[PDB]
Amino acid sequence: RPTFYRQELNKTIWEVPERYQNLSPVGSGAYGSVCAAFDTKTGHRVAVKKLSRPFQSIIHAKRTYRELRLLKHMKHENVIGLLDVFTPARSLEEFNDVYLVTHLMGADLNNIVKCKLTDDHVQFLIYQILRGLKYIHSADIIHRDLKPSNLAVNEDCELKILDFGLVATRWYRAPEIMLNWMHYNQTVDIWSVGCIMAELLTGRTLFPGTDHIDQLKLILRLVGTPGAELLKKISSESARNYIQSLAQMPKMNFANVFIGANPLAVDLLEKMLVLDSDKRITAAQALAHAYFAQYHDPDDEPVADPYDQSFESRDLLIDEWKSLTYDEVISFVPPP
Ligand SMILES: COc1ccc(N(C(=O)NCc2ccccc2Cl)c2ccnc(N[C@@H](C)C(C)(C)O)n2)cc1
Repeated sequence: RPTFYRQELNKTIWEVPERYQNLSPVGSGAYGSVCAAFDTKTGHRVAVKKLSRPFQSIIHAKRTYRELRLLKHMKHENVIGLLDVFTPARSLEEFNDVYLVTHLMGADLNNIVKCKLTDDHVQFLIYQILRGLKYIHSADIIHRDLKPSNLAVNEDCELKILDFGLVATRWYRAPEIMLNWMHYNQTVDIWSVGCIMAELLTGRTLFPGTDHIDQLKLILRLVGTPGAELLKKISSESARNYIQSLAQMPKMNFANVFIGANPLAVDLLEKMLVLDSDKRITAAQALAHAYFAQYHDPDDEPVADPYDQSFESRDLLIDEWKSLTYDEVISFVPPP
C-alpha cells in the first residue's frame, strides 16, 4: 500500500496516493468531479475522477460497480481506459470513496467553433470513433449517449470515447429512444455518430430540437416519415398513432443538404441516418466505407474480450454492490 495526502479542492476534499501530485481541478458534474494531475510514476499528465456519492443508494451503488467493471474491461486506444483505481480506505468497513485515473485529454469535440473542421480532419475523427465503437459493440456494450462532449481529443487529434456508461444529449439521440422502445440495438450509436459527423462538416447541429416532439419533427424533415416497411416493425401503438397522424414528409436528397461536402461523406451519412435501425450501417461496415480509404486497416481494428453484463439484471442490497465494487478495486491489475 502507498501513502496518501489530503487537500480541499474547492468544496470537495480529496485523498490520493502521493504518486499523484499537482492536482488542479478541471470542472464538475453530478456523478463525480475531476482533477488534472501529474503522475510521478510515468511522467504523464493524468485525469483523476472522485465519484460523488458512490454508495449513497442502491442505484448509485449499482452504477459505481457498472462504471468500474466497464472501465476495467476496456483496452483500446480509442476508448478511455483505466490507469488506476484506488480508495483511501484500508478496509471494506471504512470503504466509501472511489477514484479512477486515466490519461489526460486536452479537449472535447463540443468546442469546434474553429478547429468548423476540414474534411481531412472529419475523416480521422469519425474513423477513430467508429474504431472504438466497433470494439465496444463487439462485447455487446452500447454507449447510448454519444455526443461531442463525450469525445475527447488531444492536439495531435488522437481521440477517445469517454464513458459508455449509466438538449445537449437530445440532439444526437436516435429517434427510436425518444418515442419509447426498450429494445434498441447498437446502431442507436451509429445515428449519433452520423449527427456528430454532420456537425463537424457543417459547424451546426443537424437536429437542434426543443423537445422530444420538435426533435422528431426535425428528423423526419430530413429522412422522411417512415414507410409501410418501418411501420410494419413498430410494436408500440401510441408511437404508430403519432407517426401516422403526421403530414407525410419526403426523404430529402443528402447530396443537397450537405452541399459541397465530400460526396463520399455524404453517402456514409446517408447509410448512417436511416430511420430504420435494422438497415443502418454498423461500426465494422462503416470503417470499410470508401470515406476511410486512408485510415482503414483490418489488421488493426480489433474486437474485445467477452464481457459479462449479467450483473445488470440483479437486485442487490446497497452493501452487496459495495462489496462487489471493493472486490473490483482490490483485484485491479494495472497496464504496462
Ligand atoms: C477512468 O476515469 C476517468 C477519469 C476522468 C475522466 N474524465 C472525465 O470524466 N471528464 C469529464 C468530466 C465528467 C464529470 C466532471 C468533470 C469532467 Cl472534466 C476525463 C478523462 C480524461 N480527460 C479529460 N479531459 C477533460 C478536461 C475533458 C473531457 C473536459 O476534456 N477528462 C473519465 C474517466
